[PDB]
Amino acid sequence: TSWSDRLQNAADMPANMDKHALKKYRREAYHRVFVNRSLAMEKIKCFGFNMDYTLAVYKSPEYESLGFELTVERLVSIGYPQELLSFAYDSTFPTRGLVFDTLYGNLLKVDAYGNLLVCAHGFNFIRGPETREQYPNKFIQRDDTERFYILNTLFNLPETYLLACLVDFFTNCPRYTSCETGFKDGDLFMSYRSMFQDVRDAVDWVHYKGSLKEKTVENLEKYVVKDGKLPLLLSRMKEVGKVFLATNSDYKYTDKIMTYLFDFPHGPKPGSSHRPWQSYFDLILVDARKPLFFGEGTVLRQVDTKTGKLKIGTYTGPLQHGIVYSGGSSDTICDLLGAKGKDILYIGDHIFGDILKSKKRQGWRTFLVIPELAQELHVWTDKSSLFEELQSLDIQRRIKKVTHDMDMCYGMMGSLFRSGSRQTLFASQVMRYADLYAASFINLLYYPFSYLFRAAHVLMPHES
Amino acid sequence: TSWSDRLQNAADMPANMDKHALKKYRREAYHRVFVNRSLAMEKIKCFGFNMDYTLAVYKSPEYESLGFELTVERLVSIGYPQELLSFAYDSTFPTRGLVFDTLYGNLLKVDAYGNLLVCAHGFNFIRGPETREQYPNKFIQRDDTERFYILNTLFNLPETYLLACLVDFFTNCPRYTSCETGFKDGDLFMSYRSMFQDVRDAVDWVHYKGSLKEKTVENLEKYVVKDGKLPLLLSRMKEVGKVFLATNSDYKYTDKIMTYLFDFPHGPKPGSSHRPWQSYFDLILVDARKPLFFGEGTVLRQVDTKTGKLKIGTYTGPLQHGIVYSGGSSDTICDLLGAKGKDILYIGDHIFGDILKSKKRQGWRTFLVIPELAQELHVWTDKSSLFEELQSLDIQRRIKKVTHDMDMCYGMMGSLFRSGSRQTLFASQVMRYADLYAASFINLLYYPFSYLFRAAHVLMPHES
Ligand SMILES: Nc1ncnc2c1ncn2[C@H]1C[C@H](O)[C@@H](COP(=O)(O)OP(=O)(O)OP(=O)(O)O)O1
Ligand SMILES: Nc1ncnc2c1ncn2[C@H]1C[C@H](O)[C@@H](COP(=O)(O)OP(=O)(O)OP(=O)(O)O)O1
Ligand SMILES: Nc1nc2c(ncn2[C@H]2C[C@H](O)[C@@H](COP(=O)(O)O)O2)c(=O)[nH]1
Ligand SMILES: Nc1nc2c(ncn2[C@H]2C[C@H](O)[C@@H](COP(=O)(O)O)O2)c(=O)[nH]1
Ligand SMILES: [Mg+2]
Ligand SMILES: [Mg+2]
Repeated sequence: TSWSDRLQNAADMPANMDKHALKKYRREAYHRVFVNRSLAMEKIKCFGFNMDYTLAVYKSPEYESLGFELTVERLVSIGYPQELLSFAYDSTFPTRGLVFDTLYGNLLKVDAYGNLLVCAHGFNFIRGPETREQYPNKFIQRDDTERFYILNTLFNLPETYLLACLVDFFTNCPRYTSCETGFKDGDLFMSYRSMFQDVRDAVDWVHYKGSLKEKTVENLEKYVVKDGKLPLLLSRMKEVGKVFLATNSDYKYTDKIMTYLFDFPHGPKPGSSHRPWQSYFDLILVDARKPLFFGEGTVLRQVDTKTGKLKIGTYTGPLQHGIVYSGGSSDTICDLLGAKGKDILYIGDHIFGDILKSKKRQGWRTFLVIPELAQELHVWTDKSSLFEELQSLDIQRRIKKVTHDMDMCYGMMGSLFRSGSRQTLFASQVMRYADLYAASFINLLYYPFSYLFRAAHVLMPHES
Repeated sequence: TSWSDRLQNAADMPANMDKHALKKYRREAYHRVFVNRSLAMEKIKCFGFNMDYTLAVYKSPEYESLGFELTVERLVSIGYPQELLSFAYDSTFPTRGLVFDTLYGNLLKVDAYGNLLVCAHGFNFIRGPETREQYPNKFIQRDDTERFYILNTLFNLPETYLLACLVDFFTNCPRYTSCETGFKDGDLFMSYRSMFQDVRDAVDWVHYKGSLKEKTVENLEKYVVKDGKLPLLLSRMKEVGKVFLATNSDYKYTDKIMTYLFDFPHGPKPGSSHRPWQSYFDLILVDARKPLFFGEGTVLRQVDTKTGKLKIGTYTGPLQHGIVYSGGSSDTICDLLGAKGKDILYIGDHIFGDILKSKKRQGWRTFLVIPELAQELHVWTDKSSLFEELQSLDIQRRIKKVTHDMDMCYGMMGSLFRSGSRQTLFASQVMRYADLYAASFINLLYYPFSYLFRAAHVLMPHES
């Protein structure tokens, strides 16, 4: 049962808001908010939200699998072979945060220094001495952005698997010859770089001009987690501060999804009149273009919410009731809400585009949603004896074995957070940039108005 | 008594190499090697060294003070006012790692997120509410390299102080009007940006075309720490692996300094024949141009060691005995010594240019020398009751007060590593990029051939 089954199981539960019951619920790791740096919640004046995979968590593996099908169909329609149509999305293969190496066609799991934790070519896991042929220092240059692509988001799960499927398919299909950097089909050379670009192009097309949005919206219950407790949290937040939405999505899609997310026969709590999703927000901003949004951004536009089209021209007016913005920058939000960065708590799922960039560019407080944490915690817990076993030994053939059995419990590409005793890049970046994090933003409901999340002070080795 | 007095006090001590005496010596914090990430010393095949402030540690405050005088003299000679001649270097003012803000003329001490720990305008320490005028979020954008300059190295101590002196001088001199971004002298506007550039230009000139090198070399005992134990360490290292020198300096200067560093009436140990500094190294490389050296570098050249001039053309030959190289890249060292990055331990003092760049670009193992650690440890120790006091309270007017008295013990710009319970950027970068660090590279002498430096494994908050 997937991480989104855990999420929907907690979603079906009404909030018991008794102060005693709240403190007890957040005992459980799954309902907890984790703290990388202290944050006094009473200093927070604006709560900002992302929509996709934050407010609207798409069900797994159904959504990934829809994405994978439409990308495949798109590749087959631009000329890829019909055999692609036999692929079927497999949730047990990809882990998030993998690096595609476009030179050699390998998916890599790396730590924060670019050290190789896992290397797969197709579905062939390259170990020890064999990786040293292509990675003589067992290390990649992360600044080489033209060669290495980091697959950060849950939207990238379908392509993570599809890249391995393609490399597996071309390797084992006798119509093609394998070379170091790609495949020969007679007088045609298909490099892993141009293959990767085709997949990326196809994924982009499916979101932009394909039928992914259409398919999702015509079966929202199949694809999107809905939670009665969402309006309750938002309404509570609106009593102590301001609430905003900043999404990379367009207004028409945002309105279909948000509408559905609020579609209960009540408002914040049972018995109360239902109210439009828009009333829960002081500022709604679509077509954000994060991370560019946290730099110069783009021109501020105003949505005509009646036609779903943009009005012509740059919006020069004040924040008015019922106005929906498009584009702009993070300075728009600050100026319009009278916030400085440390007043803002921004709640997002995109480690780079939401969390890293708002923290480093603007000094916003950050809350990272990690949907898979629901499952990762259940595995971390019922395999703690294995990690604790791995911990003891470090004072060797045994270390390699335990490490592998540990990781396998998570899937073929192992845990999101570590490979044995080595932390991944993703884990590193969570700790550095996410002040808070949790399986779901909803976990904030279980903490009182002005709670002080504490992390311990950090000492250097000479200071200890 | 300065950090370089501590260093020269340990330098005057002969090595007692009895295995028992070595383990006892490295008990003491000052003779210890500190560990950020585990490193098995038996896996290290090449030890690489930087020269300036690594092998050749310049005496404090005499060297900074020579640097400050010649920079001042240079500014006065290009047209700055004669009053500059009354400045006198003051070691109690600058701390290393400060950020000059060229827009407002402030020296800032920041954490890794760009949060302001300390702000000084001239010698006026701007506190609390007053900094919020110019830094409304009490935060700087570190990616704004055109505005913010990080003063990383001990070479930058003179200009750190000189920048504050100039801002103090122009503020209080009635011939000038102070504006937000600089000084008005009638029809002349001198911005803090162009003033900063003049200082930087002057410092560059003093190293490149001025008399700093000449002055240093004609009084080496006054300016440079010499240690009988240096040839002993190098010779021990040469028995288990290869040794290299990579310096940004030119050959003529490197030869004067290195010669002096080896000038003892013995070789590695008393009684042994003295041998030239060059025999201690498998590869000598000058005019390195770090950090560009850790990317594409420059053309590999060969020094004519007889004339101290470069031979004309690119060196295409093998590593031969007695050859001295100039320029090249870090790949030169690897190819010529048959190393991969994790085989190399590079020992440097430049957090960015030596340590951060070799780690992230090449995956070298790193050892950061921090000369001031000698003093910082003595203050950390005999003021541990103050920090421990500061630690307790965190469950407020008191916190501000303790923090200030704590920092004052270090100097006006406080500790290199923290301001109260907040770590600086420099501390952050040491922990992230320096696998090992110590007050001096010599501390390695106190650890056996194949020692395993251990750091504890890191857990995420959900993993604990
Ligand atoms: N998770 C990510 N997804 C996409 N791009 C990223 C991610 N993290 C960093 N980048 C960008 C930032 C840099 O422009 C580029 C080069 O990597 P690098 O210089 O190693 O980044 P970095 O500065 O964040 O490293 P570090 O984690 O040590 O601070 O990749
Ligand atoms: N100590 C330093 N001295 C000089 N330049 C530096 C130093 N540290 C980082 N830089 C450079 C690297 C970047 O090009 C530039 C912009 O800063 P920023 O993007 O915040 O760097 P960073 O990626 O190292 O941040 P972080 O420490 O969070 O990883 O400054
Ligand atoms: N074009 C394109 N759109 C993407 C890609 N990945 C996700 N999206 C779209 C899906 C959503 O409409 C939007 C999500 O952004 P946000 O999480 O800010 O609400 O981004 C991609 O790889 N290419
Ligand atoms: N031009 C110039 N040279 C500098 C500056 N700071 C230090 N140097 C020179 C002094 C030494 O000759 C050389 C030191 O580099 P290394 O520590 O790699 O051996 O750099 C500077 O700011 N400008
Ligand atoms: Mg999102
Ligand atoms: Mg140096």
